[PDB]
Amino acid sequence: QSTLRRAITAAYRRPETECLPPLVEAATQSKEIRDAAASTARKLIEALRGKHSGSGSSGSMMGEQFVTGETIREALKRSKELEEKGFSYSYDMLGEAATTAADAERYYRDYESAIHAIGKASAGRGIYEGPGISIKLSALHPRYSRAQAARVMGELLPRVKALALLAKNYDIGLNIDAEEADRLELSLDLLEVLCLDGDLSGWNGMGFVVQAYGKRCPFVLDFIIDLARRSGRRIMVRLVKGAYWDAEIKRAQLDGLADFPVFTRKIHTDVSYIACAAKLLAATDVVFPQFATHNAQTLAAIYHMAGKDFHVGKYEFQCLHGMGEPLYEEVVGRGKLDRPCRIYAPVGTHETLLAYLVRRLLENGANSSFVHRINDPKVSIDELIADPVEVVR
Amino acid sequence: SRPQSTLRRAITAAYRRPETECLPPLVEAATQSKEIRDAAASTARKLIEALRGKHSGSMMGEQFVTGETIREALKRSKELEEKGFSYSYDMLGEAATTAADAERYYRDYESAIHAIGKASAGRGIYEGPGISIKLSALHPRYSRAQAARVMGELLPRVKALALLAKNYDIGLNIDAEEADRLELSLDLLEVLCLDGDLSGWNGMGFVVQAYGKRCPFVLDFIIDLARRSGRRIMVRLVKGAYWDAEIKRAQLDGLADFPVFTRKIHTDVSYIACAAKLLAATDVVFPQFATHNAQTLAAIYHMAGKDFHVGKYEFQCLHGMGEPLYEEVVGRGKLDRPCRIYAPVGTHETLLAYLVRRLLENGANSSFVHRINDPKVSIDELIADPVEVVR
Ligand SMILES: Cc1cc2nc3c(=O)[nH]c(=O)nc-3n(C[C@H](O)[C@H](O)[C@H](O)COP(=O)(O)OP(=O)(O)OC[C@H]3O[C@@H](n4cnc5c(N)ncnc54)[C@H](O)[C@@H]3O)c2cc1C
Ligand SMILES: Cc1cc2nc3c(=O)[nH]c(=O)nc-3n(C[C@H](O)[C@H](O)[C@H](O)COP(=O)(O)OP(=O)(O)OC[C@H]3O[C@@H](n4cnc5c(N)ncnc54)[C@H](O)[C@@H]3O)c2cc1C
Ligand SMILES: C=CCSCC(=O)O
Ligand SMILES: C=CCSCC(=O)O
Repeated sequence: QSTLRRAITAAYRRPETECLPPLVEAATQSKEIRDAAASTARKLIEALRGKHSGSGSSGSMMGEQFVTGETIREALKRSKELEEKGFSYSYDMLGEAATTAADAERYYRDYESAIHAIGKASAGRGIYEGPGISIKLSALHPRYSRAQAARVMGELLPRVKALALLAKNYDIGLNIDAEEADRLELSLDLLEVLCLDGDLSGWNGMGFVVQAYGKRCPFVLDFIIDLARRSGRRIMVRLVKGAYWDAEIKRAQLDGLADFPVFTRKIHTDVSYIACAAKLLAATDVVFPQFATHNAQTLAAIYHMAGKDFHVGKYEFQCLHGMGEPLYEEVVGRGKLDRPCRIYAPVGTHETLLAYLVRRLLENGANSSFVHRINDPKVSIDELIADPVEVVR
Repeated sequence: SRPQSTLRRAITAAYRRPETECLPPLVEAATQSKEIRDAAASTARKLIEALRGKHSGSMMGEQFVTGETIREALKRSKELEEKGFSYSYDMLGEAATTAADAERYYRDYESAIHAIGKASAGRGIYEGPGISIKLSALHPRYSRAQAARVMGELLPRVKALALLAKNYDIGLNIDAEEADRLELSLDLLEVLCLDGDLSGWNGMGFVVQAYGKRCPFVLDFIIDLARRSGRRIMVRLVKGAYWDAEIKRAQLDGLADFPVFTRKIHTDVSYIACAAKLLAATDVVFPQFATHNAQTLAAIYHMAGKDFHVGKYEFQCLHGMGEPLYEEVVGRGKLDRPCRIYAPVGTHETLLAYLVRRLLENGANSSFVHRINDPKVSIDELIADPVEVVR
């Protein structure tokens, strides 16, 4: 318990109207930055609309567009082409929400075998230039959402620590994906224990996702930035909007709550994301920000907010396999923006793919999504480059 | 005793009966003769080889919607109607969260019935188009409010819609939704079938989900209701669209035994057993066999025997999924059996929930429509009778 932890708990269901003013202020950019971001965003979107990206490119319900390979060996082999273009990878062994001990055990073995393969393929490239892995805590505990948080974390900790130690041995990144809002606190407690565990000293590969659609986002970030500074671990922080919005709304509508744990207007999430990006960019000494987005306006805003100084390891962008390549082909490389992007790369069979595909459908099919609007003949470029702070009303 | 005590008790007793206890009667009821199984395998093999042959061997789901408005969807239906297909239109929208949303869905259904009835032009309930409705669209708290309150506000609304459908002589089908609303929807069906204001019209329809343990006992109740009401009830037999959600709900409810089967081939056996029940009651119900599975279709086609006329039974499929299969079914040179296309009408504001269920259907490794495109799955496996796996 701390003042920083108290701010997280206090924001859980803070009224949406009260959350917004501080985010609006922090997300407000100077005129020069806004003008430069508009120019960059226009250039990117014109390039995108000469392509055929977005929801129209999502492929068939077989989900072939979204999976990098069936096995880690297959996915690693297929990664060489984009790696020399300036992309990196974070591999996701598909599988989540284990319901039996056998399933949780299988997912653990999958993650463990992937770390060995990824770590050997990394070949000493380290946590920024080389590949990493992403895990879901719900894969590793058979009653992750339906058991007491204290006991869940206590059985989960040895498994996650063992995986982190393997990642340290090979010096690769290991990211904890963010899932449902009611599990933020548990996963954050796990992150704290790991960052204070002396067995993991000298390794900066521990990573953690924070969801900007959540009202707690800036306060989670303050806690993580402070944890990094005091632990000496340069935590990799993946800033995302969030993948479970429809489910969070449905659960909140059934819990009879007046105030949800997530925002309810998409523009509020966009303001939240930019405000939280400003917080992360002011903390690159102690954290490694990873800006996961397919929205060219969001990207261009962050690109200019970061300033002129850049080196590999300062920050990166990220995208999902099968969704982000058209945009980021206009970003990576010395002929573009010369900023790196890490591809989140699902690995598994068609069975383990289904739950992930449903979230990709809700993301690609929503009229509010950038990837849908980029292909919408009714949506102008002027609208696509609008600054969320200047639009909110 | 209470009216229909024996039939109603059998439904309640099956609700969460252990899966192993549900299956043996269904397996025996779904067992067909070797001669029928050989003929069905030949038919299924032909259907599958045609499926690929005419189709060279989309997640955003524009192919799942027939039109943005009922006028648009009706215009786009002429081509397939001329071939021998019929339609059931679905105004997209469900799970109304406010009384105003429910009123808006009601008005969409009312206007659609006028338009569909005009287009029907007296073709009747079998050859002409119909409508499908979801009760969750018509009550603002459908999954949550007590059945007494839901019934008292829902019944006048559904009765008014049924009266318009009667006035145009079109079909009106109540779609089946989550398992916890089966009982309410069935009580509503009974009151409507016994309502004299709807006399003379056989267009009332009702879905039963074969993935549910109550399915054969619900069918018993419906067939008996048809006999005592004098209505020939249209009965759409489906497997079911909410399986993933039912499993998650039952886990969250703490249940030791779920209201649905957990082995996919058990749902297939249930479907075939229930088809045998419906095919023996065509005097009092109109069976509508909704499936995209060529093996299920072939089994029912041969189970039904050589005697057929339009109005005896039909098949059904979803727009954007079933047309390739049923183009090998409708028509004198094919199987000479009719098919009604379930045709969603709406926009993105109402497409999400339906599209998610389509993705869970199309993307599941256990689904026929996925297995037909899976290089690991032989034609032998696609045509195999699942009843022989558990017999
Ligand atoms: C590499 C990568 C990793 C990711 N990891 C995770 C993870 O671990 N956990 C996680 O939850 N998400 C994660 N995501 C985010 C998620 O999968 C989506 O890709 C992301 O939210 C889409 O944002 P965008 O900026 O690309 O698009 P945009 O179109 O700009 O934003 C869409 C997002 O806005 C939000 N939204 C939509 N409607 C509303 C509304 N009415 N009110 C409020 N918010 C709304 C949702 O978050 C939606 O995804 C990750 C994304 C990437 C690219
Ligand atoms: C015209 C039409 C109308 C329909 N109306 C409705 C309706 O009102 N309500 C409704 O709920 N459904 C309805 N459905 C059914 C649903 O939408 C699917 O289309 C149907 O269940 C798929 O069955 P299939 O025989 O085509 O495919 P198959 O691949 O043979 O069967 C797949 C089905 O098996 C079941 N299943 C999958 N995995 C398991 C498992 N592990 N254990 C048990 N069962 C499993 C599910 O029902 C799944 O849909 C309708 C279908 C059609 C064609
Ligand atoms: C794509 C994001 C990574 S975590 C949530 C999901 O898997 O959708
Ligand atoms: C497609 C079937 C009719 S009812 C369940 C759904 O809408 O998916």
